[PDB]
Amino acid sequence: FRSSVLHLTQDLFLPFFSNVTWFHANPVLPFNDGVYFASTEKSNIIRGWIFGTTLDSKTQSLLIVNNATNFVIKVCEFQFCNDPFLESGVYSSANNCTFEYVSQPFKNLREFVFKNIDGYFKIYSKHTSALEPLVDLPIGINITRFQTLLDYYVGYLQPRTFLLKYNENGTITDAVDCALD
Amino acid sequence: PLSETKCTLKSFTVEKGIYQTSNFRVQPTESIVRFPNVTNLCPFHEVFNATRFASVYAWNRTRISNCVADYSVLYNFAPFFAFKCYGVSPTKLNDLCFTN
Amino acid sequence: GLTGTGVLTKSNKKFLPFQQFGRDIVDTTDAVRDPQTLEILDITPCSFGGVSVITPGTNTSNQVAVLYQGVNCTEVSVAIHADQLTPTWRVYSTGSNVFQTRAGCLIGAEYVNNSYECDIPIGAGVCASYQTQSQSIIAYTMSLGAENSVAYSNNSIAIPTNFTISVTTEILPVSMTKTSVDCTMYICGDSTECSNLLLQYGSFCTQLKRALTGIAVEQDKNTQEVFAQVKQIYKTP
Amino acid sequence: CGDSTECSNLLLQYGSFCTQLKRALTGIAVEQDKNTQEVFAQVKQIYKTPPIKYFGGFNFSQILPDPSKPSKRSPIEDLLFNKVTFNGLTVLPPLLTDEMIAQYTSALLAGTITSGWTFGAGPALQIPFPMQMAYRFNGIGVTQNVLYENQKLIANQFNSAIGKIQDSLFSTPSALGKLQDVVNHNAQALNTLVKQLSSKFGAISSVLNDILSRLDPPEAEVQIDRLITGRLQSLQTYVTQQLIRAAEIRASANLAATKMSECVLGQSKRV
Amino acid sequence: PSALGKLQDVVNHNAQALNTLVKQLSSKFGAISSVLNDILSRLDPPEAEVQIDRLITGRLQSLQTYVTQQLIRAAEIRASANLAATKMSECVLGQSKRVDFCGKGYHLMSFPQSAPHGVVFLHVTYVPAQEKNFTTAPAICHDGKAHFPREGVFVSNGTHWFVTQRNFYEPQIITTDNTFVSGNCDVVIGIVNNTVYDP
Amino acid sequence: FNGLTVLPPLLTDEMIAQYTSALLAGTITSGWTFGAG
Repeated sequence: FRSSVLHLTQDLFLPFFSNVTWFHANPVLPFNDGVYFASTEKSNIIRGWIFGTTLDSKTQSLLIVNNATNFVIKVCEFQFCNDPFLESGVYSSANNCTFEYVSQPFKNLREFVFKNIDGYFKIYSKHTSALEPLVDLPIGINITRFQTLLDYYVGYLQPRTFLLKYNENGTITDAVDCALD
Repeated sequence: PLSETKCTLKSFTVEKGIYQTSNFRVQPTESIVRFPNVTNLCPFHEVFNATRFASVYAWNRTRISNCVADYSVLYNFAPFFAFKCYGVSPTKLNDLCFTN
Repeated sequence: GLTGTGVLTKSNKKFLPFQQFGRDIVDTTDAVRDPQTLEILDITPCSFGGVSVITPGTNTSNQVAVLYQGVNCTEVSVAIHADQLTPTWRVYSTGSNVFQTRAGCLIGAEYVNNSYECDIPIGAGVCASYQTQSQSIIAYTMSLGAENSVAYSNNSIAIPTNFTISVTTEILPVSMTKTSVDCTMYICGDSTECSNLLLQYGSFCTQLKRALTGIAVEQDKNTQEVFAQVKQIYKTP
Repeated sequence: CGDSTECSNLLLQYGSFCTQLKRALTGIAVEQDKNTQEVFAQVKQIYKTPPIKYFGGFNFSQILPDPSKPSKRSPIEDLLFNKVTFNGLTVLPPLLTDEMIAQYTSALLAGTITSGWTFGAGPALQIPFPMQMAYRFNGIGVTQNVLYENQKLIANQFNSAIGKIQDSLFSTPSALGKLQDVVNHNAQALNTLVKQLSSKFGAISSVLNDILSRLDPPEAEVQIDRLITGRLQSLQTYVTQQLIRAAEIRASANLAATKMSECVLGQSKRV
Repeated sequence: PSALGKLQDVVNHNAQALNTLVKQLSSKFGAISSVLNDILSRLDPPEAEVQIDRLITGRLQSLQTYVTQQLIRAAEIRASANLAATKMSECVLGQSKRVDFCGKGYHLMSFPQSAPHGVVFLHVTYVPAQEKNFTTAPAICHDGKAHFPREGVFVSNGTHWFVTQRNFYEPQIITTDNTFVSGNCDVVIGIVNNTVYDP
Repeated sequence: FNGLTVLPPLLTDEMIAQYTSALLAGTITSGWTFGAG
């Protein structure tokens, strides 16, 4: 919470004017140090994401379900038959489920940023700009790939340097990259 | 302060003027600790307030994680328990942090 | 986990629902959040500064004065009443002579409304002296001189009738001493094992010797360019 | 070290570098006051202007102090004043306030407009301003009758040239950058010195309040030594830079003191 | 006795610098001993190279600091010597017209004197005194023409008019040899009427 | 000491006194002519 100052930050950000991939409304997507996600489809049917390394109920995987009433998180070795679809409609079996969590309940954009560093899992979100932290997970799983279930975009993060600007109220207003010009 | 000036100048005589000797600082009075508060959650008395206490031949293991270990729930109940420990002290255990 | 010391007061900062503490441009903590009440509190460093002693001379008297630089005497009184001050000596405490200046608080002298010539500079246009008032130490505002009004008119002029001869002096330094260093006897000193370790650091001794030689050579030309301006020696009749 | 007793005992073995630093700073502080003393205190009498202000047509209202405003300064001085804007660091106030400097400047102006050059080499005399300018006209090779013939034109030209200075100094904010550069250079060094505290020199942490109160084993002497050396080097560099800038400050002060004596108290023939 | 403190301060600084440099030898910089002759002749194990390296670095730093201070003082002394050499050439070998350069007042002559690590100058000046008030006038008119003074200023004691120099009071009779004609009597502001003598 | 040596100056005090006496003699006997020829 800086106040009217310019801070130089070096972390994993999305480079400006980069190559993004556009889809419609399902293969395995690699997870390279975070994946950017965005969707602006009204009455979105795609609700949920899958994280894991083998995704065949042999290693502790991650699964989250989102709706308009709450947001639950279930981390276990969920067994998938051929493909997820959206209730036992996404998995078939479960074994060694010792960890479970739950979050607080509460054109339009819907952005998400995932990150797994130092044995932590945090997610940012914002609805219509800067993204605020939503919930942190102390789980220490080894995420390697990325998979969604149902007009979304996929982007990767890179260790670039940025210059952030804070106003009097303490909110980010503008930012300047350090490359491409 | 005249003796302090004489020690700073290392002499018994001193001419007229102004001399800096040392600095002054206001010392603290008391200490304050601000930690998390009443908003906590730890179910631990469930393995004490029961009837079938896991018969010896069929003992059951129960992992307890995501809790704030408070060894004061046994005193609210009957104090007939015995706090016998091996390798660990009951005094240096209250300020530790375990995982499982 | 955040440890420190200071004074905690209420501020008007409006933090965000996910902020814990605050930092300034020089990256120092100046605001925190209470995990129990969730209020905005600011941290300020406690009072500190230097101490100066004003003395008129050990051959005249043994009375001095204490000056606390950059502090208000309202806090000094509290720090003297309760044993919270670092200097354990409190001799100038039972006195009704306390004055507040723009450079701090002065204890051990009285302020007068008369102006004189500055004798011992204190600061902010305030000087002190030792007058007979029962001799004591007084503080006053320094004066710049005497006011003179020139009678300016449209047809007035002043012409002097006499004169005088004056002689003034002036002292200016010319040169200084000359020194040389070996860098070998000073560092190790009659030691062979230590001398083998100094050879790895390079040629710093050469640079030092060259600088000293240059200074020693310049000290001679300084006098040469001042006292050798003439070529012949003249004698008086 | 900072509010620490174990770290303070390790510093006593490095010698008396603090004494040298304090002596250098005290010398610089005394020199900064003597520079102003040798420039603005060249006179002993305080001369005042007469109540009536008529000097044959020369208007000095823009350089004389204005008694209406509380700050006893001239409009040009007000414009110049309006256009120019921890953990062991203390700033010492100057000896002479701004009001004393303004009084010295007003006394110099009064002695110049009422006597000219007589108050600098003896007692101050009285002489009208046109007869004073007639004698300065002879100092360059021009006869005195030219002034007695074109007094009105010369006064109009002088009043226009004085008025143009306000417009020249009001529309250009970068005209006084020389004085702002000194303030910027003095402010950047303290910020760099206070930022150097948040760095590590081969230790496990950079901040001072992270290891000076949490290190359990007493084998952290070699770790504290690195920070001690790194924080002593920064102070040495800062003192060296201050001593280097003090020489340029002294040279500028001497040049200003020479100009004040050779251009204000007389008429110079140097090109 | 404190009139020559400028020459004593340099000697005091040069004496204090060497004393500090020689006192720095009795300090330890993270070693087991401070004095040099305590470990350089008693260290049995040969694994004490760092103990000597610490002292070597600590003494090299002090040497560099001393050299830097001497370099700064040398430049200060050079500036002072240049000023002294300029004054010796301008005030002694001639009469200067620079204000407040060769004394306070109208300079006449100077005398140099030798001093230890310095030089003393004796400046002779001229200071007027005992001034009086008079009535002045820019010029005078005799036959409809303006007469300006060649050298001096027109003064009056109350009844008669005289001309004298601005540095000494010496009244003289206004004649045609002391004034020159330039212009008429209608352009000068504040002019007076008087008579001009013509031999 | 421990490697500290003070070097004597080149010109003695008697030579400086002779220079000063020559300057005084040239000033009292010639004035300003001895510096320009």
